[PDB]
Amino acid sequence: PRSWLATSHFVLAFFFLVGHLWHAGRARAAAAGFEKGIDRESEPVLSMPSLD
Amino acid sequence: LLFFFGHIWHGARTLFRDVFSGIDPELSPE
Amino acid sequence: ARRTWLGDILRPLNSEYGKVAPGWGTTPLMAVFMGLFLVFLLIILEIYNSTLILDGVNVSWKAL
Amino acid sequence: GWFDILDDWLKRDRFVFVGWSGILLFPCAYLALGGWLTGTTFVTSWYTHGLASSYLEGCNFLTVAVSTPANSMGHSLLLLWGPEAQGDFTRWCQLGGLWTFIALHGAFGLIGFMLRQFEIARLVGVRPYNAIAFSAPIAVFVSVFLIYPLGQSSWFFAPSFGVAAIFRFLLFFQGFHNWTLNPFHMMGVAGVLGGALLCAIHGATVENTLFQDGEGASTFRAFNPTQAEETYSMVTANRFWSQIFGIAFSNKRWLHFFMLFVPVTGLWMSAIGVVGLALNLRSYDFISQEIRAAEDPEFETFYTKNLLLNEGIRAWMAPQDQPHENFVFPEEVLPRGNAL
Amino acid sequence: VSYPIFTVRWVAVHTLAVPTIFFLGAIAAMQFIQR
Amino acid sequence: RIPLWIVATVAGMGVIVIVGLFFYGAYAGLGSSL
Amino acid sequence: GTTGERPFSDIITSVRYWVIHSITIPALFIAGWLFVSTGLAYDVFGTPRPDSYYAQEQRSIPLVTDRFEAKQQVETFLEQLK
Amino acid sequence: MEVNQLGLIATALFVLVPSVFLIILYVQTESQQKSS
Amino acid sequence: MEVNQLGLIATALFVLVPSVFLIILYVQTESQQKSS
Amino acid sequence: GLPWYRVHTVLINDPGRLIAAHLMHTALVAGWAGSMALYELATFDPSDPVLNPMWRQGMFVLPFMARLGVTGSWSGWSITGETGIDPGFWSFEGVALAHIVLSGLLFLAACWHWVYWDLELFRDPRTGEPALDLPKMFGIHLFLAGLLCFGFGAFHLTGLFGPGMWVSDPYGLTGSVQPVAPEWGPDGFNPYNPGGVVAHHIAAGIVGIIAGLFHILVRPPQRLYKALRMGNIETVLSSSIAAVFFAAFVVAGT
Amino acid sequence: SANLWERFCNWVTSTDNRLYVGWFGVIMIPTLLAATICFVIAFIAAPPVDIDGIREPVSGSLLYGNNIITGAVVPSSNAIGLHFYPIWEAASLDEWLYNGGPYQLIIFHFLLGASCYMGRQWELSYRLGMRPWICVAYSAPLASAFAVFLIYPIGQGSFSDGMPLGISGTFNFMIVFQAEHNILMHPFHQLGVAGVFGGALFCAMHGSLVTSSLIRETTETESANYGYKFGQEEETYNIVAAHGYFGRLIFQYASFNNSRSLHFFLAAWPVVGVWFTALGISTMAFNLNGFNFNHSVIDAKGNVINTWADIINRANLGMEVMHERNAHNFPLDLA
Amino acid sequence: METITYVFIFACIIALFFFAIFFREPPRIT
Amino acid sequence: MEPNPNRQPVELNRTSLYLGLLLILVLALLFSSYFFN
Amino acid sequence: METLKITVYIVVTFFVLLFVFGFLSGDPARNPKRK
Ligand code: CLA
Ligand code: CLA
Ligand code: CLA
Ligand SMILES: C=Cc1c(C)c2cc3nc(c4c5[nH]c(cc6nc(cc1[nH]2)C(C)=C6CC)c(C)c5C(=O)[C@@H]4C(=O)OC)[C@@H](CCC(=O)OC/C=C(\C)CCC[C@H](C)CCC[C@H](C)CCCC(C)C)[C@@H]3C
Ligand SMILES: CCCCCCCCCCCCCCCC(=O)O[C@H](COC(=O)CCCCCCCCCCCC)CO[C@@H]1O[C@@H](CO)[C@H](O)[C@H](O)[C@@H]1O
Ligand SMILES: CC1=C(/C=C/C(C)=C/C=C/C(C)=C/C=C/C=C(C)/C=C/C=C(C)/C=C/C2=C(C)CCCC2(C)C)C(C)(C)CCC1
Ligand SMILES: CC1=C(/C=C/C(C)=C/C=C/C(C)=C/C=C/C=C(C)/C=C/C=C(C)/C=C/C2=C(C)CCCC2(C)C)C(C)(C)CCC1
Ligand SMILES: CC1=C(/C=C/C(C)=C/C=C/C(C)=C/C=C/C=C(C)/C=C/C=C(C)/C=C/C2=C(C)CCCC2(C)C)C(C)(C)CCC1
Ligand SMILES: CCCCCCCCCCCCO[C@@H]1O[C@H](CO)[C@@H](O[C@H]2O[C@H](CO)[C@@H](O)[C@H](O)[C@H]2O)[C@H](O)[C@H]1O
Ligand SMILES: [Fe+2]
Repeated sequence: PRSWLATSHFVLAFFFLVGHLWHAGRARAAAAGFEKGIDRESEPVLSMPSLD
Repeated sequence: LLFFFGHIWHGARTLFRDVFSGIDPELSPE
Repeated sequence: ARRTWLGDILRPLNSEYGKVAPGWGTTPLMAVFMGLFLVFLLIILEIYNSTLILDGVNVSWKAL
Repeated sequence: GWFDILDDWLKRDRFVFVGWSGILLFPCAYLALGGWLTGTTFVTSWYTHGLASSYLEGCNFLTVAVSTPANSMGHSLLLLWGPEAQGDFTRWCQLGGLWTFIALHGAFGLIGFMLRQFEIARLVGVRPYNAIAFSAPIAVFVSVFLIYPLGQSSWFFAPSFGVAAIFRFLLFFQGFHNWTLNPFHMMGVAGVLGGALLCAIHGATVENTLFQDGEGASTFRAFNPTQAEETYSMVTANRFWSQIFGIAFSNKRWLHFFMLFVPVTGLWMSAIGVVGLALNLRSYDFISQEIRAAEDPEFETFYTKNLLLNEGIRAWMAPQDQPHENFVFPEEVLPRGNAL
Repeated sequence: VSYPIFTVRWVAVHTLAVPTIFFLGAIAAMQFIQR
Repeated sequence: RIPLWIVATVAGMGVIVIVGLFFYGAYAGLGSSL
Repeated sequence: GTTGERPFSDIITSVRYWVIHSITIPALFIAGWLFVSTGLAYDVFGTPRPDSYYAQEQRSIPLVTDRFEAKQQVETFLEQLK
Repeated sequence: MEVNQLGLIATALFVLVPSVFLIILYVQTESQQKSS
Repeated sequence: MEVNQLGLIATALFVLVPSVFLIILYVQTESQQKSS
Repeated sequence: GLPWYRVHTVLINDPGRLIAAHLMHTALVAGWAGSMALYELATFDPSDPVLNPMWRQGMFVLPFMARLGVTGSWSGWSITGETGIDPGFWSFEGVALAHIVLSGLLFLAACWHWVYWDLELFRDPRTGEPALDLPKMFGIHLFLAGLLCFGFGAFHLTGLFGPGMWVSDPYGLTGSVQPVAPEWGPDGFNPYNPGGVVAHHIAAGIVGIIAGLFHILVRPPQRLYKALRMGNIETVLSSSIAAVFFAAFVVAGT
Repeated sequence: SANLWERFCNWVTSTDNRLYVGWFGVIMIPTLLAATICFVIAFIAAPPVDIDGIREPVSGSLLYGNNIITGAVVPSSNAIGLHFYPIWEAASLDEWLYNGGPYQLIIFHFLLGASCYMGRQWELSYRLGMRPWICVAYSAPLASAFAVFLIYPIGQGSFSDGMPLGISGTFNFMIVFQAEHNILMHPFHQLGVAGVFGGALFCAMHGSLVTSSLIRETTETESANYGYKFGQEEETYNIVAAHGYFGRLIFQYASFNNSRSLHFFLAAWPVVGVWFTALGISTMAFNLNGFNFNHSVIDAKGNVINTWADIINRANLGMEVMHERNAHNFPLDLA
Repeated sequence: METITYVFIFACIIALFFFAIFFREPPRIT
Repeated sequence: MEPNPNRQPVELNRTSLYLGLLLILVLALLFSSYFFN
Repeated sequence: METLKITVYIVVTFFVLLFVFGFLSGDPARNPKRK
């Protein structure tokens, strides 16, 4: 049982960490508000001093 | 085995020169 | 250009550039020799592979 | 004159294109996938090797296969009507005819399918970097399932068209050829493995650099299948990576060619390597290491370690894996560690 | 529209469909072969 | 006539059966370990 | 782009389709079921029935040992099987 | 260690030679704009 | 013959290296007129 | 800029600088050819053809000169181990020599053809553009090829005019260079019967002579010249590379 | 000023710093430099390390008899197990080296930085206003590096097990793993292979097709690459001509035509697949091994009929037996 | 003598990393 | 002899230089061990 | 050896601090326009 248990839960446990990133990353950009794409008209990058 | 690739490359480059530089801009019925 | 003795004695060879028979010319005769050649190699290939044994042939180091 | 009437027919934009190439691609392809599916469920590998290789015998999806012919067969083509089968289809099945049948038909099937890529490309008017790219797999299959065996004793040593029947081919290699230590296989990996990374880092870069061209969240629709502006921002991407890995693309045309070169090249090196193992011209040992370990019994490197694994893999496997050899290894000969 | 009933594609879709079911039936039959 | 969502599910549950009969075959079958 | 010939979505939905196939499909299924069930399959593909690998003893495998006389060899192998 | 005596050269040339081929091209490229 | 084992390299580099230095310059010179 | 992997494109339409190029490749392969020979002669031990035959000493080119008749050295020893015999000039040293000289001439010739690249014979008379009639070009070469192929089988292998070929017994105990007689029977298709190696170069030589004239005379069906983009030298390259790799796979197998 | 900290936080967060040091990077940077530097030295010079528990020291460094292919940084000792063995816990460096101290230092550090490296791969995107998830695609490799370096040992009870930092010892980890878990026979690895094999397959496709439909904008004597200009306005190839061919190769609907839907399938296939192998190693870490079909297909009398699954196992035993020749005292390998 | 040869090629990759990053041709917007 | 028509200039950018050195040096770190053997 | 343990902790704490605060320093704020 010790195997079955520990095994299943590492899978669940893991995927959830993936899940965490997925949402924490989405909600953290849905807030700044751009989770749907870069604003053609105002690309932040286009207004930043190049590095070369 | 290394010359097979040569054949399949040059061969294809013969029967395809007309496009070697890219597809013909503006097309349809594909 | 630049013609030369050797160059001239040769000119008549590198002269019929685009020259070409009309339509499907000798093509069918070609298709016959090809298919003919093909089967012959298969006869060889299959003798060497011993998938076609013949009287007196025998493919071993044995002979001389 | 009718050639054309035919050509016209063949090159008609049907559901499933056909082509002249198809007059080869389908007769074979099907005929091969067919033989596999057959042998996989009905024919056995008992007279050839000494195992159940099909469903009817009790094997499951993983343990089934169309196992190579007996070693005593040689490199014989095994033509149903040849000296061996003598026309008898059933026996043909028993001596292992179904293997050369699949091998050879599948072979011409890959020739056919490439011609296709070359036929459809010429028609639709695009560059043929997809029939060129496909040379990579021809190399693999043409050297692993054809050249290799032709270099050894018979067909009996070629992969066998089976899931496990392959894992076996893997270990055998590790055990007798010590493949993993071959620079060519290494490149092979470096390419398949990094071709995967490209095929996943690029996919993610595109998806997380998309401009907004829709209102909802499911931005799949925002892409007009019709022309115009790039859908993601190459400029933003190039910036991301360059500050988070120092290097970064900036020429979609080069990026996509690299993506063709990487995985293709690696499977080619992978091939050359095996062409070598056909002649047992392997990369088995490093002499400098052997000489040292022979003299000094306290020298041990992960290298030597692995070499003992091989000795074991051969000693215990060989017997049931090479029946025509009638091997008999008394328990006292079997190399073994302690206890185990 | 007046679509045809027997097309080249039908020839294809059947060459894989017919054998399969034949097999799925054969294979489903083995599940009871024992001893 | 016959809905997609009804042609599907029928066939779907269908294959779940044949593929299940297969999974049963693992035990008892010839490929069993008894 | 160019979308030709009889569509699937429709055909699958067609009452005529099932009329036709609710005969053919199971027909094939029972046709093959008998292929195994009858034991025909065995004989077609020289595949051994659970009771035909080794005759009561011969813990030795019937291994074909030479091309050319390969078949005759297999025959006698089944012979011994009594 | 009993290494292959031609290893030091087989590796040295295998690096320099083609590596130099590239250096030549690159630089000769730059100078098509007087650079270097 | 019991020759110095590093001779084959000491001679190889002593030739290639500076010899390549010159090839680089020369070619990069030619190209300042598109040549090569 | 032209990419590095294309630099050699500058010859796709310079029959002079192409022949110049091709002349340099040949010249190099000869150099190497005799070059190798000498290296091996400078290290091959002839003292024992019983237990220390050429193949134990990693000899690669020496065996090829043996097969066709070169079996001795100006040093007086024989590859079969015969007491003071005497190759003509054609000893292993001679063969190596000949080659070193050939690659010399080829080198020089390769220069002439590079400087003098604009030769009338290279341009289409109808146009002011350079051009090569590949179809007749081929026929001429295949003619010579076969002419030569015939000669090699007829006079060389037969001993009719030249040495023979290395022929041995079933167990490589008595091998030597003897003159072989053609054999048209079916056994001549047995890879182990030398007579087959003779009959082949005699038949395929004639069949090669005939075929040459044909292409020298008959033009390519309109349809085909279009098909296999003739007139484009780069279609010859793909065709040869296909045969060269076919020849290869066959020499590797034998 | 304006309190340096306020300012510091602005540099750390500079959106225009050659290399984006971030908040995550504030760790990634020193952690990776400790690991990378210790690895490089360990690999060049470093005494043999008593990997297994016994006292049969293995040398992995170059100055001790190795070449790039055989050399490696050897795993901390088995006598140490899962115990935390930092430098300050040694009586002397020599002890630390003989017992494999370098390994722990190197992996704990690489795993820490490689994680923040994942976090950093989000921070920058945010700072650049781009969509996130790139860092989620990178969670596959990381997850695999985590499995092999941390999870597998936590299961087996010791860092002595768990892939060693070296080319050949990596092959060792594998050849043994097989014999102990029959991995090739585990669903999760097969999905790993479909992923890695598949991924490559598609990398060639995507790269192939696109290159095959670039719009003619260059001569014959100049790279096709110049036809594109960094940041250029519109697309650089015909995504419709592309589908025009690929669709016809197999069949229309068995093809793509939506760059977004196509590119996602590119990042999902290998990621989802590679995740699994990580879940396989992480799973077989607790001894739920691959499938076992040894002695199935038994015949009418009871004779075992052997299937390929057995030739496999036969070769696996050979591995099981010879591995770690001097480390076993009892019948069963329960460690 | 090998150690040295390996550590060199390595030191080279590492210096080549520096240059490829901090000494590339900046990707200017065109 | 006079000027030759068919005749372009050759080229190789920084990136290629860099990608070459990477390919060379790496092929060298790979094969060097099998050369010393 | 003890001194090395101290140092390291001091060193590790310095960075762990910076990290925790740096995010607490209102990170959400840093971005194009926090809608
Ligand atoms: C029969 C001989 C043959 C000939 C005459 C050609 C001729 C040509 N090839 Mg092809 N090729 C061949 C075989 C041949 N190839 C084979 C077998 C392959 C598969 C590997 C290829 C693959 C190939 C590709 C991928 C390309 C060409 C291109 C070209 C053209 C320009 C070449 C160039 O720029 O080189 C200059 C090359 C270099 C500066 C680098 C050479 C580097 C190698 C690795 C070094 C090896 C060196 C060593 C001395 C060689 C010994 C040879 C060995 C066989 C004995 C030219 C028309 C190019 C083209 O089509 O341009 C538009 C092109 O892109 N070829
Ligand atoms: C002037 C004539 C000449 C002569 C007499 C020789 C003679 C010799 N050469 Mg040299 N060689 C020459 C020119 C010549 N060579 C040139 C110009 C070069 C290039 C620079 C070389 C390069 C060369 C090399 C690299 C080597 C030799 C070797 C040898 C020796 C025998 C090896 C052998 O078996 O080859 C047999 C050759 C063949 C198999 C050629 C036939 C090729 C295929 C089968 C035919 C293709 C035909 C085509 C399809 C047309 C259709 C035909 C039609 C009839 C149907 C032999 C002493 C070898 C040696 O031992 O070195 C000292 C060796 O390794 N030669
Ligand atoms: C047809 C090809 C050929 C063949 C079959 C032989 C065969 C032989 N040679 Mg000769 N040789 C050749 C060409 C050939 N040679 C050439 C062209 C030269 C001039 C350089 C020589 C010079 C030569 C010498 C100086 C000597 C021999 C010797 C020998 C014998 C020993 C074997 C050996 O040396 O293995 C060694 C082979 C290798 C380990 C080479 C493997 C090649 C690697 C894998 C290539 C590098 C990989 C590449 C960079 C990958 C990049 C991939 C890319 C896609 C990114 C053997 C009979 C020896 C002898 O005399 O025997 C007693 C000897 O001393 N040969
Ligand atoms: C891992 C295994 C692997 C598989 C299974 C695979 C499969 C495929 N690749 C294709 C294409 C490609 N693959 C490509 C690159 C690559 N492909 C790779 C790896 C694979 N590629 C790799 C590593 C690369 C390099 C990146 C390219 C560039 C293309 C294509 O353009 C093409 C495509 O269209 O993409 C989707 C498809 C060609 C269809 C065909 O040829 O029909 C004709 C042949 C048939 C039907 C007969 C089968 C022939 C073989 C010899 C017989 C096998 C025998 C049995 C049928 C099966 C064996 C059973 C197993 C249990 C062992 C096919 C789905
Ligand atoms: C000791 C072990 C050795 C390990 C070796 C590891 C090799 C892995 C490196 C990746 C290969 C590059 C593949 C993409 C090619 C490319 O596109 O990058 C090129 C730079 O290439 C190069 O020369 C890259 C040199 C390698 C840089 C190493 C990165 C170090 C990581 C630092 C971590 C920071 C915290 C230049 O970019 C291109 O430049 C132009 C090409 O004409 C176009 O703009 C292209 O689109 C593209 O932008
Ligand atoms: C050999 C041969 C031949 C022929 C034959 C053929 C052509 C056949 C075919 C066959 C076929 C063509 C078959 C098939 C079969 C199939 C099957 C048996 C299938 C199955 C399947 C399954 C079971 C599936 C499942 C699944 C999956 C995979 C995943 C997802 C999910 C599911 C669950 C759905 C001839 C006479 C010429 C000659 C001799 C030889
Ligand atoms: C492939 C596919 C598909 C399919 C699907 C399917 C096939 C499904 C199915 C499904 C099903 C088939 C379902 C079922 C369900 C069920 C449920 C949900 C139930 C519940 C129940 C309960 C709750 C109960 C109770 C009880 C009982 C019964 C008894 C007594 C006791 C008790 C009381 C406990 C689709 C179309 C999507 C599309 C895509 C594809
Ligand atoms: C690394 C390697 C390789 C490669 C190599 C090669 C490719 C080589 C070549 C080589 C060569 C290619 C060589 C050559 C040589 C030559 C020579 C040595 C020449 C000489 C000459 C002379 C001496 C002349 C003289 C003269 C003159 C000018 C005038 C007239 C008179 C006389 C005749 C006196 C292989 C792939 C295998 C593999 C891997 C490794
Ligand atoms: C960014 C670059 C990072 C690089 C990090 C490493 C920097 C230090 C580089 C040191 C280079 C030389 O390193 C030194 O090479 C010589 C060989 O030439 C080795 O010496 C080796 O060969 C000699 C014989 O020639 C043997 O007697 C000796 O026993 C053996 O170990 C030294 O053991 C090694 O320490
Ligand atoms: Fe893309």
